[PDB]
Amino acid sequence: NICEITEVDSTLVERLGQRLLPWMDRLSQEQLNPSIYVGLRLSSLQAGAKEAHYLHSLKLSYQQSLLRPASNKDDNDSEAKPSMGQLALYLLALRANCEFIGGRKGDRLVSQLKRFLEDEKRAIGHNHQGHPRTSYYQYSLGILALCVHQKRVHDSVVGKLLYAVEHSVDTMAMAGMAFSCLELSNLNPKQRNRINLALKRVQEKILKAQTPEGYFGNVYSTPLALQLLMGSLRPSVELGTACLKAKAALQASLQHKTFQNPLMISQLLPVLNQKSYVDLISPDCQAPRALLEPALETPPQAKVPKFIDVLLKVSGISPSYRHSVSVPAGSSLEDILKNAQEHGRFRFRTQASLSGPFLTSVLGRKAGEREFWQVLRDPDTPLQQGIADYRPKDGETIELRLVGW
Ligand code: B12
Ligand SMILES: O=S([O-])[O-]
Ligand SMILES: [Cl-]
Ligand SMILES: [Cl-]
Ligand SMILES: [Cl-]
Repeated sequence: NICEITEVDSTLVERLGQRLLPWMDRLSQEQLNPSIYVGLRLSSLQAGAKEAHYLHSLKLSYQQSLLRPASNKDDNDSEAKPSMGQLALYLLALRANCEFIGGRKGDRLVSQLKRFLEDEKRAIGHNHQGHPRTSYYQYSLGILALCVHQKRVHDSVVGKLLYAVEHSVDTMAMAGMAFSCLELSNLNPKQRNRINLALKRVQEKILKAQTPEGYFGNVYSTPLALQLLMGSLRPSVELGTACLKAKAALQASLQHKTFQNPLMISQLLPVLNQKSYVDLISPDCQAPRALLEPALETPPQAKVPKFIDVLLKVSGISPSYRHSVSVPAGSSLEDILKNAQEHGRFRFRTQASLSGPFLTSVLGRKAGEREFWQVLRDPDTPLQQGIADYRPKDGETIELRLVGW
């Protein structure tokens, strides 16, 4: 296939995998990450049989938390649990171990995911003058996750996604993979034609989105886009060119340590192994993988490091707030934040996600329903990495801006 990453330096891939290895020891309820486990299982890499403990840890945790009694005694809360989109990835984790969801606990969970989608269908509503409470990315994730387990969704639910696509790149790709999955499964034959037409649309909007550099959307949407695109069934001359450009562009960033984020790597590894979430319909759990071994190194400089002087600014609320910090080069935005909070009038709050610390609140202002804290490098360039991964350059002005999407 033309859209498949054929050539990859084994030592590049080994490095990426090594970035995921430490997370296999990180088994707390907030650190457990179904997306990492899927990423590895579909990769050419193995992270010890630490993997088995991981999946087991997931299993126990996603069950204990989501299947809690009729009304829990005296709180209405005690412990944040997995989101429904996360549950969809848990379902993917299961397939990656060649398991179908089952038994009573597994039925209850499929139900939960089904109720999720229904509630989103209703939030959208009627004739689409409404937004999912989460997003169409999670909507598609949900349909996809049930599809790989041979579980059918109501035609009405699937319609909502189909309409959305018929009338970004990451959501295109996920919607695409859901569609691809439903076609290959023939789970909704009563709209078999409409789904096909939707994939052509999806493909189109992705290539349309390609940047001069070769990226579909940006470097980070690229892995997910390639996952959907290696599924072909429309192989063309424009599609071949696009994929060739996209692939070279992606390999180019791999020599620049561009991928640092565990979730991002977990979306990248399958691509480097000619695999996609759609391969979870029937996974090959017999296929060998190279064992990753602990690095155990990290070169001790004993140097005096460069410092960056960086300026932090908060906008989109009254009052705005600036802050001046000098920190070691390679410090992350998150380090700079923690520092500002520690040595200054700054404060902020993050909450866990599978991508890591999501910035939810700044200076006592929590983002609401359709608001979020955007992070940008001034002037008006939105960052492509989160607070923990983005390592500011010298002189930069970093803006935390409360926006209404
Ligand atoms: C939907 C979405 C959003 C929504 C999330 C709110 C919502 N509507 O639910 C919005 C639009 C707010 C958003 C914001 C941002 N996003 Co976003 N987002 C996505 C998308 C499409 C899906 C995420 C999702 O639903 N995951 C599924 C569920 C199961 O995962 P989850 O962990 O439970 O989901 C939560 C987190 O993903 C969190 N979140 C969303 N984006 C990001 C980014 C980072 C770095 C972190 C730590 C968390 C985070 O929002 C979800 C909770 O609702 C992904 C695409 C992808 N390829 O993964 C990008 C993606 C994760 N986002 C990304 C980026 C860059 C950002 C921002 C930093 C943008 C910016 N310049 O400010 C911010 C985060 C800022 C902050 N406050 O911390 C990148 C990450 C790249 C990387 N190297 O890690 C992705 C991959 C998109 C891309 N291709 O560039 N995002
Ligand atoms: O989808 S995220 O990049 O805002
Ligand atoms: Cl239930
Ligand atoms: Cl990254
Ligand atoms: Cl805060």
